[PDB]
Amino acid sequence: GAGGALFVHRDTPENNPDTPFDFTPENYKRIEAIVKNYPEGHKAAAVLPVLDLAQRQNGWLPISAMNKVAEILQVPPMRVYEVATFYTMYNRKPVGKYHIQVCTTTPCMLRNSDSILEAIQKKLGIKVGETTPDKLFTLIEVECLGACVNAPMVQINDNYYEDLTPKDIEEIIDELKAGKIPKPGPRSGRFSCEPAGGLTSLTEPPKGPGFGVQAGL
Amino acid sequence: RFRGEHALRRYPSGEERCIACKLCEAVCPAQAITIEAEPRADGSRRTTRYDIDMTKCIY
Amino acid sequence: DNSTYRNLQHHEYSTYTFLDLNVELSKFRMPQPSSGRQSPRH
Amino acid sequence: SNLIEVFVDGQSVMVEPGTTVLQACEKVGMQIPRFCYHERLSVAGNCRMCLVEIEKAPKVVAACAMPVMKGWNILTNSEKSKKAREGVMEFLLANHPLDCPICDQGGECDLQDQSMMFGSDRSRFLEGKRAVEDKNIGPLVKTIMTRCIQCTRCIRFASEIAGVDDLGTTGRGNDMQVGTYIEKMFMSELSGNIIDICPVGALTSKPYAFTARPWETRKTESIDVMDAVG
Amino acid sequence: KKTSFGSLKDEDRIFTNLYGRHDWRLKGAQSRGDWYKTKEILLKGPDWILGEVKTSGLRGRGGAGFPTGLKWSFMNKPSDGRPKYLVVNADEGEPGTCKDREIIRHDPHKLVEGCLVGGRAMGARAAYIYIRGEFYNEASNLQVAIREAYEAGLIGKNACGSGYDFDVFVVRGAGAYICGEETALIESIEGKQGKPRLKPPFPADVGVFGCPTTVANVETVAVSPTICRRGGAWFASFGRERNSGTKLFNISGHVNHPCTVEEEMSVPLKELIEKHAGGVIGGWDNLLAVIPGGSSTPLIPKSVCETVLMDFDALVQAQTGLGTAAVIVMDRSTDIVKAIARLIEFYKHESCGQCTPCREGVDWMNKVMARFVKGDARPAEIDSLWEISKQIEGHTICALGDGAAWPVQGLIRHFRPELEERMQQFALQHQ
Amino acid sequence: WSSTADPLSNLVLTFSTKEDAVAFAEKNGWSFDVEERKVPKPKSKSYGANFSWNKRTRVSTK
Ligand SMILES: Cc1cc2nc3c(=O)[nH]c(=O)nc-3n(C[C@H](O)[C@H](O)[C@H](O)COP(=O)(O)O)c2cc1C
Ligand code: SF4
Ligand code: SF4
Ligand code: SF4
Ligand code: SF4
Ligand code: FES
Ligand code: FES
Ligand SMILES: [Mg+2]
Repeated sequence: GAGGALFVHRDTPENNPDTPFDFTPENYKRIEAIVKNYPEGHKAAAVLPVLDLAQRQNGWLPISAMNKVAEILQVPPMRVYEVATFYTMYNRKPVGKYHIQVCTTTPCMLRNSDSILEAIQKKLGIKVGETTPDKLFTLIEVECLGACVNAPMVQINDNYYEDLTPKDIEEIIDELKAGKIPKPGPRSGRFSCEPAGGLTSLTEPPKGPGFGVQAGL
Repeated sequence: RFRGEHALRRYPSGEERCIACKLCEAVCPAQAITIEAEPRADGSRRTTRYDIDMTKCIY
Repeated sequence: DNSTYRNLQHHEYSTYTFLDLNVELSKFRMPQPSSGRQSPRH
Repeated sequence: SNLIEVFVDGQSVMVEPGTTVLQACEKVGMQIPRFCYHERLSVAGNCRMCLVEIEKAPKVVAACAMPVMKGWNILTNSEKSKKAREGVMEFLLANHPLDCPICDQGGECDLQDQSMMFGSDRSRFLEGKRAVEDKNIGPLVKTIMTRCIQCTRCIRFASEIAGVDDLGTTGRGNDMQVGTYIEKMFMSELSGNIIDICPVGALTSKPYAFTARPWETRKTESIDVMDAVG
Repeated sequence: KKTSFGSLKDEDRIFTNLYGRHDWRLKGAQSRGDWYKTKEILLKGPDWILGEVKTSGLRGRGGAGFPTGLKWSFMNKPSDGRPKYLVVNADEGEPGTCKDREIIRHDPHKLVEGCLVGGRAMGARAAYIYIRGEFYNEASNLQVAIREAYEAGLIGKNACGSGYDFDVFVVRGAGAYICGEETALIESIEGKQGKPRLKPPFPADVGVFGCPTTVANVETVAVSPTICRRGGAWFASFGRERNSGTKLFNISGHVNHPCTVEEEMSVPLKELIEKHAGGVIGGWDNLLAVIPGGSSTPLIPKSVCETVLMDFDALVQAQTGLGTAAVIVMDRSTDIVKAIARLIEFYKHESCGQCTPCREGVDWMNKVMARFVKGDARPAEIDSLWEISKQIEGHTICALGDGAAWPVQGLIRHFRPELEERMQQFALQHQ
Repeated sequence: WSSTADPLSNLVLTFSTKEDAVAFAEKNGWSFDVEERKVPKPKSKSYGANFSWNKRTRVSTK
């Protein structure tokens, strides 16, 4: 389906070049280390990490953040604009403090991932891409998330909640509303995408060092 | 299909259909059409001059 | 043995853990090579 | 010398090492179709219009970017390369707007001429086309990005020839757009040349808008006197 | 000599900490045999390591399937003046694939050791790990493993009592499937938008930062040190000729127990599903289709998957290819057209769009499949769609266009009657 | 409309080579001006120059 996110920027009182944004000194130390990673003369290779750091400091990316990163890295602002508009994890609009991302690709869709999305719809009373009025939750439907084998799954602020059922996602949402943090990982008494009752591999104690080193070594 | 005197038509809204593409001027075997265009007050692509010499036209 | 899960620790990661660890590692690493100039635009 | 011998349609030509397929075809006397390649700009390899077949090679190569090596036979008129051109033009024209009568680049469009020569004559596209919002980069260049074919030629000219880095691509995939991402005017003493390099009517001359058609005009070769460059 | 594959003993596997039931830190890695006699391997030279890899018969696990020994030998050219880098592909974008994430979160020290050994064989100065941006907790786990290695002196200052200096860096992406492609990955590391670049030049000559580079999958570099430690012939014992080794498999979709498991290479698909996955939901007769190697590989029906092997060559014989060994199964109670349309929509969302064929044609194919799902088209269009795929396939810059063309081709080739029946039903009901 | 008075306003003649055109002009008794053919000089194009380690041909985007 059509994305719906605009790739042009119009000045807003909330999002304008005069909007105050700056890095805290700790973020300056982190930026210094990030630039120290890359070879001399190629500081632009730090556009993606530093920009991410800006988001992690602000929660989203105004035009001021893009301009500040470009100024810090001595790169044209348009390059930062292309980087921000290309990669999907960069939020160019404000989002709720809990960003819900549901995977609806074929491996997840096969194991009834639409039911979990509909359960989120009913619990939150907001549509697929909207935001709750209290600015607590933002629902977005995403592509594969690398947890296909343990589907269905959701991502909420760098955390994976997997093997979900409508009841499980209801519990996660209400627990997040209450205030405490839920435990990430698969539900239903499963750890680390192991077979539910098979255990067909990795049953014997692992062998110690140098079990099968060849001769001459 | 009968073809006699020429006419310039317009849309049901009343705004002329000609967009100054100048294809009629280019196809005219007798070179009987003269066209000049420019952007209008609203920026529309319209003709400021559209003459047909009916003594040169071969219909 | 294999019954017990030994990866309960990722439950306690902050939003700056990756960058904090990068900062910590920054002083275990060798100097970067140079192209001789500050940027291709220099 | 160190020249290598290659063949174009079975005709031998001696070319320097590092020469591309397109340049060897130029030397023999053929012009490979192109949309994103400009001899004055860096190679991009985007439009994929210059795909040509090498003999005994199962895959077509991009002539504008592929250096030629000793012993190749370039088959420019093979059925494979012709089908490649037809498919590429079909993809180019799938989302292009029906704006030819109102386009300032009617009789001097590379898209039109290369569709007439190297493309098919009908469409099998039964979907709805896309439409993008026009930008505003100043009073000199009129911008209609719905006609843009994303050859990224203006971007390269601005970045390299003009030394001005405000043009770029924002977005991913089919809804990728070319522009500044902000309300900014592309101002430079060489800003008008993006009108010339653009093969389509996406960038046109605003003072020239709607004034004339290429076939009407008479061309007189003369000299500039606005400065001492001549 | 061996004709039957698919019984891999527990003690003979590589990733013994696949399920995370043991400690994933340096102590656990030492207990499981990691970082053992690494100094001797480093001192034995790059030529010996490349010879062991070549005699091992290892092939790339990213999906291309190219023999890794040849790539690393191409990287083994003498010095030029520029530094040399090794890049490990941890993007893990292709749907149905979950193995790289597991081996990086629950057993990272094998990855770190493989990075060091590969860099030694490759003459690489440093290693860059491009991990998926969404993978945050396991990126942090890999960073902790790297810190533990640095404190122990396993990488960095001489990395051993070997005298060879090597650094390992971790780079996080930001939501882009195309960034898994080697050239697009290099572009993203270089701070630009992730658009694949043409070849030539190949990365072994002009790569990251313009320096010689080779991109490798996590599984390849992870298994390289164990291959060197146990010998090439031991790895070459498993699987068939030109298909040697053990492979990580993800089984997903309509199975009783979806899981990841390490198994001998040329294991039959049916016994792989019936043994580790718990069998298709509702029994084997309920099976309708299977995608053996992730979204890029074309699907195959029950008739051919009854007696098919699971490796590169035998799957190419089935007109599919192994790909990334990501098995996605579908029983007879699902809309296969809907699933393939979802895959094409994913490919439409995840194409960078720099070259005209992939961009325009993939959007066109997405629209045509969306129209097929409800049966709104006519049968004369099906062949047209086939033609469109052949225009995308082989004419794009990178292999994303190929990976978007293949699923449509497989769906058409194996279930044209389903599409025709759906079209007839729509025409009848709408009149 | 645009009126003219000379007959040779729209007259353009085509010739295979420069010498043929000059011979025609001299035979018909017309004073002529000839300027030599301009050919675009060959250029060294290389895609790999875009991704330069230390030179300035390193492109900012693509
Ligand atoms: C669109 C696309 C996405 C890819 N994503 C990955 C990936 O996530 N991980 C991976 O190892 N290879 C991926 N590849 C294949 C890479 O080309 C491959 O990793 C690279 O050639 C090195 O793989 P190797 O270790 O098998 O040699 C992708 C290829 C394409 C075309
Ligand atoms: S210029 Fe002629 S052909 Fe073009 S729209 Fe006007 S009348 Fe029609
Ligand atoms: S750019 Fe060319 S093809 Fe497109 S509308 Fe204008 S004249 Fe027609
Ligand atoms: S505006 Fe013109 S020159 Fe620029 S990318 Fe689009 S088609 Fe190419
Ligand atoms: S095939 Fe698609 S993803 Fe690959 S370079 Fe072309 S447009 Fe980009
Ligand atoms: S299909 Fe859902 S994580 Fe990939
Ligand atoms: S002219 Fe070669 S790909 Fe565009
Ligand atoms: Mg133009």
